[PDB]
Amino acid sequence: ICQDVENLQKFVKEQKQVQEEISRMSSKAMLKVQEDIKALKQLLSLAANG
Amino acid sequence: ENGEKITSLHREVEKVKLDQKRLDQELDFILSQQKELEDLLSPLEELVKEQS
Repeated sequence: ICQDVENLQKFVKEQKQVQEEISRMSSKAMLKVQEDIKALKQLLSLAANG
Repeated sequence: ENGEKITSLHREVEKVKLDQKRLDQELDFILSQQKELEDLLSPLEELVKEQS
């Protein structure tokens, strides 16, 4: 049994690491995009009006 | 949501390039009307120093 808790907390925690891992990983790259396509669309309107 | 815009961006972009091409080669040709209609206003410099 107390082999036991040595492992389970270990597999659980191993998992929290991945949770951290995702947490480390987070977006600005994404936020960037809408701004750009919103911007490119506008230049296209230029060229078109030109 | 952004991808879609991207789409009608692609769209309407290559129809802008259908545009310009066209207007491009157009300008050649309005341009060529200007080299011909010119050589030959004269060679209309014969026909008019002859009359002279």
